[PDB]
Amino acid sequence: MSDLDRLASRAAIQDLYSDKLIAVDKRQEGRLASIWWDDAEWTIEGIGTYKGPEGALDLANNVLWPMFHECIHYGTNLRLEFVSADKVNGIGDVLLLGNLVEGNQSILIAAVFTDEYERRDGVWKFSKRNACTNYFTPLAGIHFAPP
Amino acid sequence: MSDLDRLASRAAIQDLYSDKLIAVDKRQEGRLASIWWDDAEWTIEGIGTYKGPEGALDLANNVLWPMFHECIHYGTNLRLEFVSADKVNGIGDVLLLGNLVEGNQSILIAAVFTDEYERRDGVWKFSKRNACTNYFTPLAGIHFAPPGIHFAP
Amino acid sequence: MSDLDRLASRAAIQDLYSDKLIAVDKRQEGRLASIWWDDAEWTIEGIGTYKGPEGALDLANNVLWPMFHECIHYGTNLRLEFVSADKVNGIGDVLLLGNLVEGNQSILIAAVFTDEYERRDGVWKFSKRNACTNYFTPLAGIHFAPPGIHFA
Repeated sequence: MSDLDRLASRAAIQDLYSDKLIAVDKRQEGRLASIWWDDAEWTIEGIGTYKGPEGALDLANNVLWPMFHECIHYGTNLRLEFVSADKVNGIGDVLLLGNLVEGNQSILIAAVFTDEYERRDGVWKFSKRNACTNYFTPLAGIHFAPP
Repeated sequence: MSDLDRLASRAAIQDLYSDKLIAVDKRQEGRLASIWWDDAEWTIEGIGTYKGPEGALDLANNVLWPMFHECIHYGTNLRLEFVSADKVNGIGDVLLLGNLVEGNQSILIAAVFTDEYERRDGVWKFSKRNACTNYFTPLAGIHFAPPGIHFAP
Repeated sequence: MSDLDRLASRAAIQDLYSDKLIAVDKRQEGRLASIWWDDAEWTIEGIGTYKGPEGALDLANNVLWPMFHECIHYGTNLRLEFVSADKVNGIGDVLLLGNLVEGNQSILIAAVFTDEYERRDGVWKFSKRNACTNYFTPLAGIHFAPPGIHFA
């Protein structure tokens, strides 16, 4: 049936969603580069729009990674609508915990992802991502640290 | 196979579970209403029990939305038990961060969902939801705010 | 195709992933024991390496349950790669919030799971779990409490 394809597609898209978060947190360039079409546009509001795997690597190396000593994104609430068998609009929520290099300050971030995915010759990648930051909160007098 | 049917039903119920949260957080009346049967029953301990889509809109508009400037629900750990092909029990955990209108106070809530889902005519919806809150914590000198409220005094 | 098999495998492993957490949080020995193979190795760096459904209970009853009044694990970002059709590797992230008995202290934990899963005779369980904790921080003027404790 076409349901098996749609379930295989959901699984694939949940992996792209997770990979993006994992790649950034664990600093894995290859993982990060592999999730984007060449013409894909990743936008972080307040930062800019970056195009394809190279753009993704630019943003990571030049902004995201220098910005944080370390961080963790917790991805939830991934909700897909299949426009067709081969294109999906996604929404998702993330909770980001980390330490800003600047001020060496523990923050909590809450952000919304507005995504588009596309299958091309049997393969799903991101076609678009917009990231909007709703909460950006320096945690008063707590500092995240290992045990 | 009822193996595909099981997988396909898990997906729709997952979508039910997320939709509820999104509709509350993004204040989407049409998504909120679409997920309940007429006889479905939504209870929040300490808040009350509401019935059907209209009950859901009633709670949202008159209690939830007025209570917070905004909030966000992070739903995780959805675990399903298929009672029958058209009946499932679910448990789930939620982390809620928000700002209460009363005192413009930032809160963290940890809550458990105890859910029942019902399939009528190929369509899954909530038959029941109980929301039980384990943590309810106003935050210290902490206030959740957009990134630009930084570099203000 | 056996996509269905891989899809069914993904679903069962996802339940394994969430059961470990639900069992510990809700304090459910029947759930906690049922998710491990008898040769399963569950390691939490900084603690120890326990084996099978029984060492899993040993870790629970004598270490983590006495350690917390209550806790909640939020598990996310579970990513799987299939090594064979019967064994898979997993990674996952977890956000743990809880009250330590020691000091009655509200804490936040951030941790990573490196997991292996094994299918024996049509049944998936944990072949192994590694838990590495990256943040483990007491939260200062904050105490996690039921909403009624807020009143007077």
